[PDB]
Amino acid sequence: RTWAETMGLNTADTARLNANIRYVNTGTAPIYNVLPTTSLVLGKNQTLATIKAKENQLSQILAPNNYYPSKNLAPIALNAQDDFSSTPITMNYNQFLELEKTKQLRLDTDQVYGNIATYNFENGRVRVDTGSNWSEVLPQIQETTAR
Amino acid sequence: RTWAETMGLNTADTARLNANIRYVNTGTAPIYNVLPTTSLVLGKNQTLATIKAKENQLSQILAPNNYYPSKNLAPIALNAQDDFSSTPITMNYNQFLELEKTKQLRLDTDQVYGNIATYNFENGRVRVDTGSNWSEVLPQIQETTARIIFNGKDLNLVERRIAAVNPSDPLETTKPDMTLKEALKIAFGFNEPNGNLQYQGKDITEFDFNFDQQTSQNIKNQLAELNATNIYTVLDKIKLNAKMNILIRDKRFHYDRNNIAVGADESVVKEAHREVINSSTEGLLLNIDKDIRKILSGYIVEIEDTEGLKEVINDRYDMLNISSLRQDGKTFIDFKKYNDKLPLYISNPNYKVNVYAVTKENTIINPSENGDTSTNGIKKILIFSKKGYEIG
Amino acid sequence: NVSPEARHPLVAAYPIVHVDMENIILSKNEDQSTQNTDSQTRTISKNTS
Amino acid sequence: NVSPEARHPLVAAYPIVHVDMENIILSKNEDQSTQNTDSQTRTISKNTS
Repeated sequence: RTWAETMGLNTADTARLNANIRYVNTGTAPIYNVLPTTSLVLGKNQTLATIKAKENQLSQILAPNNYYPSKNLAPIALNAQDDFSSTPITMNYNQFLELEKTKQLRLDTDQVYGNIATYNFENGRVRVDTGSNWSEVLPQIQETTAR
Repeated sequence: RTWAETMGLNTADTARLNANIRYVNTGTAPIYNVLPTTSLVLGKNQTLATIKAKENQLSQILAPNNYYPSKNLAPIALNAQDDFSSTPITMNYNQFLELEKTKQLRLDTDQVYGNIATYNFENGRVRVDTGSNWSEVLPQIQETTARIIFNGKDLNLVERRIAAVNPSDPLETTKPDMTLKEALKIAFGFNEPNGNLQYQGKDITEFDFNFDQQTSQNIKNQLAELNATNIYTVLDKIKLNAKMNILIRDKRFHYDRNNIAVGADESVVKEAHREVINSSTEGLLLNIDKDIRKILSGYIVEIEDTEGLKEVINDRYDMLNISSLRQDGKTFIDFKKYNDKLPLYISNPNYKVNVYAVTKENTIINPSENGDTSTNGIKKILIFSKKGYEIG
Repeated sequence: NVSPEARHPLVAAYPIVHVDMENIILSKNEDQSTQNTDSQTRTISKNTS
Repeated sequence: NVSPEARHPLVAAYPIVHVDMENIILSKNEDQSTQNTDSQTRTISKNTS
């Protein structure tokens, strides 16, 4: 009789990640097709990844003082690095040991893409223009106003 | 002579998933090329994945009160996370052990993509505009109208919206003045044939008007200046406004927090269960009210002697499946369907028959504390008391 | 398909979609194999002492 | 959706989006594998001296 028992590993791909995130708009005007860029920081300022939101993590409207998804629904999952969500977010062995020892991993927010929806005088409707984001607008608000 | 046997694993990819879903449209307009973002939640709020639907799970038109895929067909499969449906939805070891232990898994609907289709004056054809979607239209409906939910037609939430006036905006001060009586007359079909606002059979005083916080703060300030006290008399003077919520229910039942009829009060249960045509030891052909049908779980037979006692055959909740729902507008409560086609325990006409009922406010489904898998935790209102030869 | 009580200019017409799940088919990703070995040995040994 | 403080011409209307994380679910990549074995030997020798 025999009994074997084997445990492999790979010291550059030891763990995968899945963050549960949620968006808030505390501003004054809504933003359509939201796509934040968020980076996962381990320790003080060691960065594991920088992920733009893929198509699975896109919010279609984010009206002011609203969440995505709403506070009754569970958060969305971010587990992809590929453009087509077919590649997980990994970490090597030392990062896994440090994360299990000290438990420090936070989420920064570098920038946020998203479109404006302007009026249409012809038929009263409001149509999202997909060729203009708020990053052409917000630096012009930040320089002619007072906070 | 050697014989070996192996069983590998991977503690990051130890299971896959496949969700069978179906779409419902309960609005008043159709939506084209539907693609719902939706997420699989394990436990309380531990989200495994969020998947916007791919092209295999894409509806093409979802008319109001229709299902995709239709109700005679089987649901569609969601088994992809790649943008080209080449990558499955995985699950690690801890999540798999926990799901196989506790069996908790739901599916939230975060948002829905979908186009709009418009009339074209050249040839009259209807064109679907792929640059537009309903996510630019619903936030403009929601900030300028007033919601009236209603469940007087077969006890389901029929949500409409009526364009009312917002007094702190100049473009919305141009719509006509919308009262509550006109809103009920054009949104749901309430009519006044004798100067009284009725539904098909009922009266408006047979309903009750639960508001929101800010809406009730508006209604009380409206009834102060009116010098009236009853809402049911001055329906044709109550102005509506924007971002109002009004909830109109049936006065005959009680409801949970989720506003579903889960039980009535005790009087109205017996008033519509009494017209009988067929009667035998095989089955009880009663009639059941459609509202009280939605709260009753099942009927439980009893046997009583000359003195008066109890003899409950079905002291088990999986013998509460006694109901039949035929095409002739009645029920047929049988007696041998959960007795292996052996009849009732009736030996004498003086032995009377008795069935005690229970609504969903008063049922139990899981086991009890110590040993009451029987009918001791079943609250009963006296419906059925007649002799055994008057039923057969 | 705009339902007829929405045709009034004051009654808004809009869709309300939601998805509801009816099955969940979890497929355990485990791999297994067997083996069958039948050997034969012919020891021939001379021994002078 | 532009909240009514911004409908004055001198007040700017802009969004302030900010992502907060509520959970990290990390999955350790590893692979167990067990193996059982039987074996039945039948040796029939013969020593001639």
